[PDB]
Amino acid sequence: DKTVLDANLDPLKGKTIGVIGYGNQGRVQATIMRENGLNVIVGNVKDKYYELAKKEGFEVYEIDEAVRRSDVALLLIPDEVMKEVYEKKIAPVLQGKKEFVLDFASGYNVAFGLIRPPKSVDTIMVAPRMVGEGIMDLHKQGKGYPVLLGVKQDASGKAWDYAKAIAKGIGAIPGGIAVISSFEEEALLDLMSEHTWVPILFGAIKACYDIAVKEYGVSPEAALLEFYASGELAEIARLIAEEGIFNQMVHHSTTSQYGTLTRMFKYYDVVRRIVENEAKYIWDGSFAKEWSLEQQAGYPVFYRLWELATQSEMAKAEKELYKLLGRK
Amino acid sequence: DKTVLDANLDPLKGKTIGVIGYGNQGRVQATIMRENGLNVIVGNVKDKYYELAKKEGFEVYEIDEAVRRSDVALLLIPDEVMKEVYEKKIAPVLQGKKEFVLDFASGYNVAFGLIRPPKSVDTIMVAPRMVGEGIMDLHKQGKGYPVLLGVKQDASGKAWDYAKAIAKGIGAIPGGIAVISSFEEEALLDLMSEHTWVPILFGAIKACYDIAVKEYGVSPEAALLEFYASGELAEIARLIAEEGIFNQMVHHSTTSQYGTLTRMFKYYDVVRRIVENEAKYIWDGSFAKEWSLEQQAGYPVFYRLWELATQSEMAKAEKELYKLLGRK
Amino acid sequence: DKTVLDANLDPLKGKTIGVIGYGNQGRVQATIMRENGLNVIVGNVKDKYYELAKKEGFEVYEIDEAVRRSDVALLLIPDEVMKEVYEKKIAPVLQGKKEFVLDFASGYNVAFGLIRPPKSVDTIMVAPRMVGEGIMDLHKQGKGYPVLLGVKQDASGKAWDYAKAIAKGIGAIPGGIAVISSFEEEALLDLMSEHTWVPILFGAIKACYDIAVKEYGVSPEAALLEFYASGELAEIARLIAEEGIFNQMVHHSTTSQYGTLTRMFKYYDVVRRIVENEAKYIWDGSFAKEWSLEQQAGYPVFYRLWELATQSEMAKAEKELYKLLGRK
Amino acid sequence: DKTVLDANLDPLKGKTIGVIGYGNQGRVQATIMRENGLNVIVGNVKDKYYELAKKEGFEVYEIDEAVRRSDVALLLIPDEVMKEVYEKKIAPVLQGKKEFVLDFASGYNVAFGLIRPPKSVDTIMVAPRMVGEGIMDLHKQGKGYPVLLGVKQDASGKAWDYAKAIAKGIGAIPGGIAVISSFEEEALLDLMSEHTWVPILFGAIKACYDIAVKEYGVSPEAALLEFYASGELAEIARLIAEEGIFNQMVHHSTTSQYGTLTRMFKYYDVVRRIVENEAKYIWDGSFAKEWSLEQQAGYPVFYRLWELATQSEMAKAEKELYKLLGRK
Ligand SMILES: [Mg+2]
Ligand SMILES: [Mg+2]
Ligand SMILES: [Mg+2]
Ligand SMILES: [Mg+2]
Ligand SMILES: [Mg+2]
Ligand SMILES: [Mg+2]
Ligand SMILES: [Mg+2]
Ligand SMILES: [Mg+2]
Repeated sequence: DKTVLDANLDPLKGKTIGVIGYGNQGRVQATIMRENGLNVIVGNVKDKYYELAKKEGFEVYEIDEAVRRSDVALLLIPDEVMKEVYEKKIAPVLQGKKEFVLDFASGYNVAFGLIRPPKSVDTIMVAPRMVGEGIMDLHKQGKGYPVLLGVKQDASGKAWDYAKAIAKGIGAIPGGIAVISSFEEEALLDLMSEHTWVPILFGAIKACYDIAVKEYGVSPEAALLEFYASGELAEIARLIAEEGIFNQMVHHSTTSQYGTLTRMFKYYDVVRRIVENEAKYIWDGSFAKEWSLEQQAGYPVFYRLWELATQSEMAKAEKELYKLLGRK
Repeated sequence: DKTVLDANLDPLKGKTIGVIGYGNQGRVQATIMRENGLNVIVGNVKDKYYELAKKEGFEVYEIDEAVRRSDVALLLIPDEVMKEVYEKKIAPVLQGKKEFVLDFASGYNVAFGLIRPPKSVDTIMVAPRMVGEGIMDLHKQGKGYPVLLGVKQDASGKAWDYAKAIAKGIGAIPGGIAVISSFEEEALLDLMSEHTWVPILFGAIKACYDIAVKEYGVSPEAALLEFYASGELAEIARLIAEEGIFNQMVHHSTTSQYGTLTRMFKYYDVVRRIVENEAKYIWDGSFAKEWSLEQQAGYPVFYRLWELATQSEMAKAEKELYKLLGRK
Repeated sequence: DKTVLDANLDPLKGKTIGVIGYGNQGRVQATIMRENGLNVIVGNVKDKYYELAKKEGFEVYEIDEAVRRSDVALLLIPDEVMKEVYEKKIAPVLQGKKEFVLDFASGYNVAFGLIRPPKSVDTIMVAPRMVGEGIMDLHKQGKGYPVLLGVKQDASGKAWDYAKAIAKGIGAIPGGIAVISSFEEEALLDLMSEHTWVPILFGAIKACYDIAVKEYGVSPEAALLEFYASGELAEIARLIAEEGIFNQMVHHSTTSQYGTLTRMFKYYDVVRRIVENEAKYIWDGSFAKEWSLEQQAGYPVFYRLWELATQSEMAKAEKELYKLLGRK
Repeated sequence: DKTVLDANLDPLKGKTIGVIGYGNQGRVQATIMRENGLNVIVGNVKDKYYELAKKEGFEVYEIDEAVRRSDVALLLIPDEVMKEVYEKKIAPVLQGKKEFVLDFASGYNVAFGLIRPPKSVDTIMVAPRMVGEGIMDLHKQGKGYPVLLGVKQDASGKAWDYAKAIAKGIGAIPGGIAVISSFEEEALLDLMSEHTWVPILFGAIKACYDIAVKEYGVSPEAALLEFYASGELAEIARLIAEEGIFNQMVHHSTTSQYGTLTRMFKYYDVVRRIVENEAKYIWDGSFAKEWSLEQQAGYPVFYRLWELATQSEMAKAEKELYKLLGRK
């Protein structure tokens, strides 16, 4: 298979590594690889995070100054402001560099060409598949966790080895796994979830509520308990994560099993259509354009939709209810 | 008719002419009108082209400094960066001008309002219909060549005479012809080709290849020889340029003639529909918006499509083949 | 792969070869294989071509008399009159033959069953992919060129070896290549081009002209210069043949690239449909019937369409223009 | 206008004229131009018509022998067997001719390319618009009648003058008129009537009968009297020919006028569609192919449809009725 379970750690030994950004991923991975025996500096703009970063024992300079001292840089910052940070501060210093390894956690800005590093650089990806908080919950146990790897540009014949070395340094392998993939195959996946089954789920729940209340005379206080105000969803999700998606359904009643299976096979093509459309929209580079242009215009649609959703009937009722259950 | 075969050359005699840009068109036309007895300066930003330009005997200043010394300016630079060059460097000096003639080779930026010169200026067009390289191949022979002319703004009652004078200076007439037209009628035409029959041709060839290989069991090495890897296309194009489009078909077999004619009349309306749609899209100013916005967003779609086309099956096979024929 | 680069020449040495027909292919290949050390006779009906053929040093008899002296025959005559020539003159003599190799340049009449030679014969194909004139332009340079090969009927266990021997004799390999294929895979390809992208191209150009003139007020003298009366087409075709189809587009402006790519991917399915339909029409044997029946009826449709095309508006305008440019 | 009322008669004086065929048109026109002072020979194959032809005082030879003695030939024979008569007998002699005028009454075989005379010949048309019988009914009165004229090929600069001379010789002008037109504009018209309004009329009558009998309980003996077994139709046709198409309706009742006008404007587009389709079918040369192929196959469809029509219910009833009225 394409699965890597463990690999060597030598190429990073002797070099210095700069961790750009000290958010969730930055903090965690920085700490872990400081623990695995590697000299690390941190680069950040001076605010709260800078205080905490220098508190935890890391020597900190400005971003560009950190890029100069480093043979490897990890850009662990949001994808929404990385472009400007790169053009302003990193790209010049980088033109003033020799043999550089550039690692990312997301492939959005590179897959779609918004960041185009030079040829003297090894361009790689090491993408976790976690919230970021739970990686420490799993690290103290000595457990690994999964990651995706990719190489966009190789000028050293060793980029894959550097990728695996990083994968080990961050503490994902051994114990977890590491899949080799592309920048594209990562952005595509990350976006497909956000565009296909999450919103469909939310809309279906909303529609169930609306229909039940406005057509069958149900009370708002009752529909919410059944549809999402109860913790049935998280339970089912846990059983999925642990026992398996279909095997999870054994613990339910046969009536439920039958209805679920029948209707799953009944409405399958309908959603496959949607998924096809959205995946095609992404692969072509259209959504990136949409999103960049909305940023430039001032986020009007974003604003209006946030207002509509929060000022909906279901949300008002949920507010009253949570106010009543005591849940904050 | 509207066709002009030769005209006077006096209005440009006594004046100075500045040639902004020294690319293909710039170099050629600059040289020609230096040869036809006119004092010429060149304006360019300092790089390789500046070296060659001063080498060939032209006195060169910066752009703005050239606009100051000139009563006429020819903006022979790409349409993709002319807007900024105009707003930064030319428009101020031009506000500090008196009686100025402004000539373009393309009407894209003026037809759609991206460049709006003042009223003290004569705004004209002189548009060649060549690659640019072959104009010298035709000049040494004393041959002319065709051009289009247009006037957008007249403040001197002599703009057409200036246009014809330029047409002669560049060496298009006499021997060739000069059609009088609009900025709009030039942009429209230039874009219609790029949007209607070129891409349709390419897609049809691609589809022929795909179908033949994936449905009738043909080898990739064979389909390419028939469809485009042979030089039949260029031959047919030459016969079209010389003998005529339909008369060209005499040299082929009657079987070919019959099939071609029948299927040409069969599928005519289908493509007429497409051409209508695209021409309407252009006339309204929508494509200009599309293209400007893609520039502002960072060329994501451009990037992705360039990748898809080059990483297609046909392209890989063509690479192997050309590698085999010895053709580079 | 299936590609053959060079092979032996022995099986043809000791045998005699008759070249039926002395047109373009006949003349060229006859001369070449006379030069490569093979005894050759020529068979033709007595007219101008017979004079030239006996002039160039070939001994000539009537067709049947040439088939009698020959162990191999090359039928290099039009596909439109080969059927009668075969039934009248060749098939009888051939019934009076022993061990015969029959080679064709086109597979139309054999693929569709219009010519069905007996079992005592080796039926083969050697199909050039050139105009015929340029093969000499490439021969004096020692350059090869590509061909397709096929075997329809083998009664000697050596038909493929004979095919490769012929391929070498005609001077295609070495230096070029030789693909092994079928009679069907040759007729199909030759006809698909004549039915799919050539007529689509012509109709699209015609539609562009008609629309521009009758809906946007453009002059006829101007549309023609842009669409086909200029030599841009042949240039693009040459760059395709040499540099590659997509790589060719680097030399153009980014505006052109963007529009072309977008519209190519936009209108792809539309033409794929057409190509599917026409390829299916061919594979089934329907077009052969259509064409044979039109021959029998007297070419009325052919006639009328030739009239309509030549008496069209675009053609009249093109006549006036070419009359004006000086181009004949 | 394009209308010719009378013209000169000199070019035919001194020449000899051969009238190929002695049917209706042949007999009539031959006689008339013998009366107008012109030497005439007749060419026909030897049967009944030959007897009558030599009876009426014309010297008769075989076809080819008549073409040899003649400077002008009129091919007044059916369009269904003219092709073979031309290829066998006329075309050879004609290759052995010098300065020849070839006249036709119909343009079917020339418009669609089934007969292609050489360049040494003046190819003309003189097309009557009569049954042929009534031309004598109009000649004794000194009345002219209308004809159409056309020129397909001119090699003498006098073809139109020859056409008008013929028009006068046949006795159409003066008194009638002569319109100048094309071979195409004659075949098109002659066929459009046979394909559009004649069959539509017949089918509408048939449908009226069928509906009335099988859905409203009318007797067959009654429907026929109303729809066509009475002479109302011929009366209306005469009033049309004489008074005018719309003015004809004054003699009818206002109820009839109102219904007719309303329904005429109501169903106009429906039939315009049909007429468009059929005219396009003709202009392209498709019907000629259809008809030629049915001839070659043996007239199966013709046969079957003749059977179906005659063995229909309406026809049986009409037979009984006519048997009853005494009308034969
Ligand atoms: Mg995400
Ligand atoms: Mg995700
Ligand atoms: Mg362009
Ligand atoms: Mg162009
Ligand atoms: Mg062909
Ligand atoms: Mg071909
Ligand atoms: Mg008729
Ligand atoms: Mg009629």
